[PDB]
Amino acid sequence: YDRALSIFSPDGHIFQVEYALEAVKRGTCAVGVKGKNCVVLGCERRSTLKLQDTRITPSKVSKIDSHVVLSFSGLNADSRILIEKARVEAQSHRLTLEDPVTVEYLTRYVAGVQQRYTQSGGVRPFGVSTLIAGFDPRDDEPKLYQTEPSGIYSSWSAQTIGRNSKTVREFLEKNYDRKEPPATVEECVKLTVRSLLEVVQTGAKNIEITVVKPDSDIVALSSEEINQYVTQIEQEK
Amino acid sequence: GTGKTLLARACAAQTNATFLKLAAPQLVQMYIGEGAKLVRDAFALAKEKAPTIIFIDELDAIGTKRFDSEKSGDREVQRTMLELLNQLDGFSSDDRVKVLAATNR
Amino acid sequence: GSRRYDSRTTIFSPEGRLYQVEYALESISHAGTAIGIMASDGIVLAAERKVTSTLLEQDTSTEKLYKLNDKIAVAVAGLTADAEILINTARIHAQNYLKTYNEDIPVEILVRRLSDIKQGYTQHGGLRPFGVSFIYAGYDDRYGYQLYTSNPSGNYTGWKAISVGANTSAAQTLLQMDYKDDMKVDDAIELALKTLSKTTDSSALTYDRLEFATIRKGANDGEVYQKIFKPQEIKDILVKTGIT
Amino acid sequence: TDEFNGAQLKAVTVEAGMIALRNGQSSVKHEDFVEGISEVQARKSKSVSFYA
Amino acid sequence: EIREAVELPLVQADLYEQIGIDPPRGVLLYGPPGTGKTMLVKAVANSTKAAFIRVNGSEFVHKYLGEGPRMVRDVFRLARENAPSIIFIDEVDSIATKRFDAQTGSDREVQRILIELLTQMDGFDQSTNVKVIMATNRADTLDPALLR
Amino acid sequence: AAPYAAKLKQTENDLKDIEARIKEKAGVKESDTGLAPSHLWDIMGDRQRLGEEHPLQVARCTKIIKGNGESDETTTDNNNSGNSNSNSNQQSTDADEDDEDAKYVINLKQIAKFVVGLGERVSPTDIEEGMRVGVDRSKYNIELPLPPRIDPSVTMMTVEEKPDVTYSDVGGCKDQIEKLREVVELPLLSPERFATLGIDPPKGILLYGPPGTGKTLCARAVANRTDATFIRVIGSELVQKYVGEGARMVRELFEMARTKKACIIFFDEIDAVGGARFDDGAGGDNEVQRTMLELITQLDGFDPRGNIKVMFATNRPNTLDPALLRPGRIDRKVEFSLPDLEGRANIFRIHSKSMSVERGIRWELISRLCPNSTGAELRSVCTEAGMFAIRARRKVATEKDFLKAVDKVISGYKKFSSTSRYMQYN
Amino acid sequence: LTKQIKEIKEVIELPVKHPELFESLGIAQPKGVILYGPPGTGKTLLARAVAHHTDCKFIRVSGAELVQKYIGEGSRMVRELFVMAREHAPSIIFMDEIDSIGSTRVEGSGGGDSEVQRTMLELLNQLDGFETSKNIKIIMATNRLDILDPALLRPGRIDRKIEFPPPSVAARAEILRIHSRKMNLTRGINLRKVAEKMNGCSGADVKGVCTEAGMYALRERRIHVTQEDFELAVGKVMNKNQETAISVAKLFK
Amino acid sequence: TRCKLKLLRMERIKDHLLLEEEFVSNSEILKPFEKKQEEEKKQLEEIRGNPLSIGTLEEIIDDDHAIVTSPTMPDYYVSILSFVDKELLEPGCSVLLHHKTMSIVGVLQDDADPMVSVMKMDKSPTESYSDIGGLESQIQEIKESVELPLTHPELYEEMGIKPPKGVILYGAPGTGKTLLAKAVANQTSATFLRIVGSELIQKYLGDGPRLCRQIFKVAGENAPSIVFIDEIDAIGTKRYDSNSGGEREIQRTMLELLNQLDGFDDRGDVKVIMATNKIETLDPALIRPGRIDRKILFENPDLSTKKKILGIHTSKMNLSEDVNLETLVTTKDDLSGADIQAMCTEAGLLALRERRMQVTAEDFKQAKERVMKNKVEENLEGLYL
Ligand SMILES: Nc1ncnc2c1ncn2[C@@H]1O[C@H](COP(=O)(O)OP(=O)(O)OP(=O)(O)O)[C@@H](O)[C@H]1O
Ligand SMILES: Nc1ncnc2c1ncn2[C@@H]1O[C@H](COP(=O)(O)OP(=O)(O)OP(=O)(O)O)[C@@H](O)[C@H]1O
Ligand SMILES: Nc1ncnc2c1ncn2[C@@H]1O[C@H](COP(=O)(O)OP(=O)(O)OP(=O)(O)O)[C@@H](O)[C@H]1O
Ligand SMILES: Nc1ncnc2c1ncn2[C@@H]1O[C@H](COP(=O)(O)OP(=O)(O)OP(=O)(O)O)[C@@H](O)[C@H]1O
Ligand SMILES: Nc1ncnc2c1ncn2[C@@H]1O[C@H](COP(=O)(O)OP(=O)(O)O)[C@@H](O)[C@H]1O
Ligand SMILES: [Mg+2]
Ligand SMILES: [Mg+2]
Ligand SMILES: [Mg+2]
Ligand SMILES: [Mg+2]
Ligand SMILES: [Mg+2]
Repeated sequence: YDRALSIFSPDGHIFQVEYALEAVKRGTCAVGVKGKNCVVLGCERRSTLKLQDTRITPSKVSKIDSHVVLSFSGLNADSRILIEKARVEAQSHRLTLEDPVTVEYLTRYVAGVQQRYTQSGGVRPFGVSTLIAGFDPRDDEPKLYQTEPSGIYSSWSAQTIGRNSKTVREFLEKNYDRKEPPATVEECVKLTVRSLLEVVQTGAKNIEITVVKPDSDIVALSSEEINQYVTQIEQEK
Repeated sequence: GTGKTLLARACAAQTNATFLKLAAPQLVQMYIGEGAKLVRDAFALAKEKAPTIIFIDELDAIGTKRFDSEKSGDREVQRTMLELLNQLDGFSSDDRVKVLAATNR
Repeated sequence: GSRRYDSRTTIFSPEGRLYQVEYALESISHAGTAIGIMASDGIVLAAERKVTSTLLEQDTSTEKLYKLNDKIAVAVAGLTADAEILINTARIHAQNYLKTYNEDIPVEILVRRLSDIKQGYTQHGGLRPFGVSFIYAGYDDRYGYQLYTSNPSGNYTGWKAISVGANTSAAQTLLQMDYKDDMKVDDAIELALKTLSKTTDSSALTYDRLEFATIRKGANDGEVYQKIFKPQEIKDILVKTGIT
Repeated sequence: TDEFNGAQLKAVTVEAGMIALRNGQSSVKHEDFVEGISEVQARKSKSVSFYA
Repeated sequence: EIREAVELPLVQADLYEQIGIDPPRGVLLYGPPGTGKTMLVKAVANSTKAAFIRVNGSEFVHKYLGEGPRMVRDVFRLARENAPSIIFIDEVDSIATKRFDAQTGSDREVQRILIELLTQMDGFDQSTNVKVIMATNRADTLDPALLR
Repeated sequence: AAPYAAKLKQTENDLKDIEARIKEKAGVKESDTGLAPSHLWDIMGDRQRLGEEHPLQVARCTKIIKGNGESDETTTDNNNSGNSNSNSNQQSTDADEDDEDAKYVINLKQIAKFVVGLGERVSPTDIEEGMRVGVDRSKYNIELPLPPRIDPSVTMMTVEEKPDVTYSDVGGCKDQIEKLREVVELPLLSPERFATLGIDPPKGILLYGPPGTGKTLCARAVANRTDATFIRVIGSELVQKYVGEGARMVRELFEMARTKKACIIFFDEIDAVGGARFDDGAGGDNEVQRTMLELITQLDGFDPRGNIKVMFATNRPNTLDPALLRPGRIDRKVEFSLPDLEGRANIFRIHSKSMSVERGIRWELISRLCPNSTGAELRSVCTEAGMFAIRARRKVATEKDFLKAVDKVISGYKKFSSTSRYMQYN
Repeated sequence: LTKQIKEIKEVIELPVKHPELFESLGIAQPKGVILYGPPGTGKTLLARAVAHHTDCKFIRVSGAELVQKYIGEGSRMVRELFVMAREHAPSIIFMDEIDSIGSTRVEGSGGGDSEVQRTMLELLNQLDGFETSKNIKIIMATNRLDILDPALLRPGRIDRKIEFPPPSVAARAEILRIHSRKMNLTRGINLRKVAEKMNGCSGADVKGVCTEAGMYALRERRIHVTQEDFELAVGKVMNKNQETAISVAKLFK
Repeated sequence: TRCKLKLLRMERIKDHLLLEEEFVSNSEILKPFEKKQEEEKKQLEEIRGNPLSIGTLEEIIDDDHAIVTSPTMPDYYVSILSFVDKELLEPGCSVLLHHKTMSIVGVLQDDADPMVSVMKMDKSPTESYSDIGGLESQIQEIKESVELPLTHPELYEEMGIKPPKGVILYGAPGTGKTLLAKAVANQTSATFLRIVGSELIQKYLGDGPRLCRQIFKVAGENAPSIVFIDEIDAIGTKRYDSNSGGEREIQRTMLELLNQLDGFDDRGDVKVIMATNKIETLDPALIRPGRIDRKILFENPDLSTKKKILGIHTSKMNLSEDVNLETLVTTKDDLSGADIQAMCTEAGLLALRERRMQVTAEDFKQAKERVMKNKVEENLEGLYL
């Protein structure tokens, strides 16, 4: 094939990018807040449909390395195409220059993939938007980036993407303070959980939280831990 | 824009005979075959006032003959056109009636 | 001009969305019903043929049950021609992972590979999708029996029980009211016949319109045995459950 | 005039004079007549400096 | 089939009443052109030796307005008098048209005819006459109000 | 029930009197005017009725026949043996007249033709052929020539009563406005400048551009300014049911324009009746093009057309057939495009001058924030800037109300932008 | 096909007869009723028959504009029909998707008689308001439910979808006896055996076996319908029905 | 009693005195003549005679003469007499003609058509605001658009804005697009002309521009007016194949519809409500800013908003204390507001077959099952997990 499927618009755009942005909104919702020493990406997980497994059904947040986690919102099918490249580039980094990836670098590469599919003949661009997070190796500053279909990436102190991202981000302007992150890791879990129960609702059976602490600690919380934070917050409120 | 209409207007002034100006959508008429009455009378008139020149402007309002499909057709256009041909035939005058026809299709 | 006759199968709509993947799923709702239930001692796979005739050989047909490898068989619902290709790909890939690692391929690996293949066609090439829906029954040591559905979008989701094809809404609702966590293959055999009985468009459900296979760990020496039941045992087990 | 019809060429005559009319001139000038070719033509958004 | 439709009701009315079956009333002849539709009716016109009228669908259109309906009443009245009678409308295509613009006078006059024939066909019921036989080489052009 | 019962009887009694006043008024005797000129008008109609100025049947001339010198009397004619120079001493006992100067061939509307004579309020010079004429219903004779054509009735109710929408409101002081004037306002207002030169001025404008650039705005603006006949026909209205009726609409339009001194016919939106001619075997494009081709021939004549300036306004100059767009029927194409930053600024100020605005409003900042916008979007911006004041309980606008406005109108309705699809033709 | 008689009775006959139960429940007034199945099931027959028992006008709409000269068009038939219905109320508008008369009208729209259905249905919601309650129910007759469009199959639009199968052997014997209540028989004719012989597929065909048998009573000059007349009937009508199905030929030329 | 009494006292003296005043004034009018008033009545009859022949005014000639077309076919150059005015005659108007010598003697006629009544409604909807189960803010964006400038034009001139024209009510099926339109149609009490978009394609060709232009003519007279255009989607999606003008014809109907919606007319106040199911199918010019100012969207109800839909609909019903209203919302997810209204009805219907007025929890669960099977959901979401 060789025909353009991305073409210039008489306005100033490409219609496939605006369209792709519309695609991220019709997806499920992932939230990002970083603490003083943690990233937390939590995601809304479906359960309209029932008899769905929990062990074998893939999660919304897929560990690339031992220190770089990626979450995605938009088409759940497409997602796996951006991640397959992203994992192999991380092993190539280890090979050719040594040291594992820096979060800034992986975000720039992932951006370059979506960038390319906005301008190469015979592709549409990805309808999928990432929160790519993690730690730099031998450092402990939390890093939280979000890249989007344009092929543009932005760093964010806290961010949210997917359905009702404007509604959630409004919440986060009013409770997360740029100057003083949540004082500990635990305060940071209560913030991501506090945000989700606005839009997601319908029990703690939908809320997923992955927490990363520096020095290669990836833990994904159990349904019991989630219930516990939702309950506290419901009651206090 | 190449002055086919110009050359006819000229021709009118030069021959000093009866010049019957005609516009092809004027001829089509919504009363059944009164469009045809218009063909025969205009040409009947041209026998009298002989020698003559009929100048027709357009010819895509006597359109074309290609319709045969069950759903509609327009056989109002065809009839007034087939009447035009019977006046050009041998039983009518044609040796004292010239027809000047001008079209851009 | 060539560009003049291009469909553009693979742009988005204004909704953010892929007309041709949506339509593909539309046509699989026409196709034959297939249901899979993962018991805790097997997986029962059962699918009802979309066509039937009495001159039609239906005794050695296996146009809905296809074995990918020794431990993973799938049920098919959609464009059978498109499926025959990817079944034969799958069979190449499953055998390949065994050749190079000398290890039984996990259910997860084969299912994800097939998904990404569908995924390549909605992503690029200017080609129509492969409209296939697979239900994968598979065994691995690691996670036991694993159950899975894949769509033409090239996305995979786990199940414990699921139904694709015609009458999806109807079948799905029925499974849920009955399904318990403590079920063995016997309860599963009964439910699979039974949901199919409620979605059926024949005046009574019969064996010649049923294809039926199981995978049991209750086969000897703690081994998984794939059994595609013959139509004469299906007719037998149909007398047991008292459907006919 | 290149692929003008004799109606287009009549158009350049009138157009020329209108441009004189604005200037307030009592004759049509040679400068104005050419200016009228360019006005009869649709392209009159002219340079944008992507022809330099 | 056509002898039992047309000829038989007249010669033996008594049998239909006995068995208790509805006798065939109006006859419609459909089939492509060039099958001998009209010729089969020619045969019964000699054979019955009853009255047999003659009439075309263009006997019932006229230059003056509403003088179509006045003919419709005339052919029935004549048939009733010299009953049992067969009326044949050769081509009934232009009366039984299935569409009307219903703003032109040409069409309004056929509207009036079509209701007038249909009404008095019910008037022609329970008579010694066998009702109107009519033919059309077309059959997708007819209003289904006749065909019920 | 005494307190309410007694008084209820009285209320009914009061209803009786209100009715009697009514029955007296309409019979002795309802007004139509003031009262007095409806009495006299009854005595005025008695005067008209005694006269036979009515009933006069309306008929029409088909052919002027000459009644003297044509051998109308055939007393010496037998084939061609007649003089054709006398019907006054041909074979007459008199020298003087015995027939009239002019006979004429009338056709009645019921259909019956009569050969009529010559009236006494008329001369042969006032009688034209095709002209509608009153004949006397006592004895058919032409009395009075009566304005021809009974056809205006859907070309007579589309002549405008002047709507007032300012020439100012049309955005900016653009070249695009001034181009209208070269064609319309100026040769009519002062033909003196063009006269010295001896230049016969242009006549055709094509306003073309995408939805909402103010083509229509401009239309209304020259309706009130020009002060000559403005006949605006919507061009979808040219389609009719019966084929050759549709051409008749626009054909009668030109008869009408031509009769009146100084016209501007404003053909609005000829995407309908403008389709390029093609052969398709289904039916042909015959009904659409019948009307279009009538038009074309009367935009150049086979004779000179009168003073008729014609304005075409379209959204797509690409559905239009090639014949219309060449000069000499559309002399000048006048191009309308989305404005720039200064352009967008003027239109905002032209909307905002009737609004309550603080002095803190810097329109430069919010025009910049609106890009690739129609003057019609910038209107929706102004309306929605006040709607947010109405919602907030504020009465005087803020910069803040215009920011809210710009985000909702521009971001939200960019999905629904006409600009994108329609630009492809423009 | 008795079960079906009882289902249409609930939705159509009962609310016109007494609005008082529907008030008590507070249930949102009935609307459209879709009848669907192959031909000759008597979906049309049941509509007329409900209309008789309820005692309501039966307004047949052909999807022809011909018979009307007082609308003369489909572009106001909607609302002009509702003026006439309100006068002659209660009414049951009957409208049938024929799907072989209006052949090309169906294509790309789900029915040009479902253009009729939807337009009249939109009226109906306000009719429950004009001055209390509905007096117009609408019954829609369709051959298929798959040639129906999705916007009339949605809930809160309709309120009932009655399905009709073709006859069973038991059902058949009943349908056959109705046509037999109007003509001659002779002792020794078992209606049961004629149900077996008949394979049928319409209740229409059943009525054709009775008329056709009466016509052989004429042929042989019998005085009553004999059993042998049924043997000649069944064969002839079947050969005629199956020929046109399998040759896919119509009555249209 | 005395509340009635003060009105009795004002109303009697003022009105009865006026009645007396008319009686004297007919007589006084008589005097300069000898009988003016009672003779104007005898003259009117005399002038007009009997019969009066109806004609149709063909064209009006400015000289107090007119060309009237009797439908019997002779045309006439008549005079215009008393009891008429020449701006009360417009081309098309019916005239009353003197039989002996034709003259326009009047037109007191109603001149009403059944063609206009099709456009109009006769109405008292069941639909009122707060039968809307939630989405309160959306009500107070629609009410700010349609209903509010009739109540107060004062706000909009005080601000100096032009009052917003046109609304497009779009979203998914079952989000109550028709339910809002009728709830506001009840409150406003402005002449609410209704027209369904499908009637705008006919069986003729060219009748399109003619029908569309007739809507807005009625709408214009009866100002202020609402013109509600229900599912203007149907004309773009479904071609019925009854129109001989084809795809071409439908496109032309669109174009007259653009001018009649705004254009050059400077007609009355006409709010337009346009229900549609997809706004990506309607012609972009048709929907473009400054002729459709405000565009409201509805999307599917929430867990709490479904509770509101249920209270308003279960309220009419007779109920048991076994009914747990709340468990009918938790079981039902991602279902419309249309489904909840059909669910109450379906429960009551099962309860009408059992021959009791009660509605039990079991008739509700039974009803809940059956309505959920019938909806066959989206393939829009089959991409996603
Ligand atoms: N060769 C020429 N010499 C002089 N003037 C010309 C010449 N050709 C065209 N013109 C001028 O251009 C004007 C417009 O062209 P005209 O309408 O006569 O053209 P045509 O090709 O017969 O068109 P159509 O088929 O579109 O009716 C003429 O009226 C004439 O004044
Ligand atoms: N079976 C037949 N035997 C002999 N001649 C026949 C037969 N069938 C038809 N023909 C011949 O064909 C002729 C034409 O047939 P006829 O006019 O009866 O046709 P039709 O099908 O009713 O068509 P139309 O509508 O064109 O009149 C007959 O006059 C006759 O000569
Ligand atoms: N240039 C402008 N300056 C100010 N207001 C503008 C401008 N252009 C348009 N408008 C506003 O937008 C309204 C709608 O645009 P208008 O109908 O005049 O335009 P058009 O380009 O002929 O559109 P269409 O053919 O799509 O109907 C005008 O009535 C006016 O209120
Ligand atoms: N949000 C809502 N709150 C309350 N009732 C609602 C709501 N949504 C739907 N309904 C109920 O469902 C009924 C049917 O919906 P309605 O006909 O108003 O829908 P619509 O969105 O215009 O759909 P379509 O375009 O498919 O006709 C209403 O009469 C009302 O009783
Ligand atoms: N169920 C039945 N029992 C008896 N007669 C029947 C039955 N169904 C149909 N008929 C007969 O067949 C005729 C034609 O059927 P009709 O009601 O018009 O059919 P449909 O809409 O099913 O095509 C009926 O008028 C009736 O005489
Ligand atoms: Mg014939
Ligand atoms: Mg416009
Ligand atoms: Mg020409
Ligand atoms: Mg049907
Ligand atoms: Mg609706």
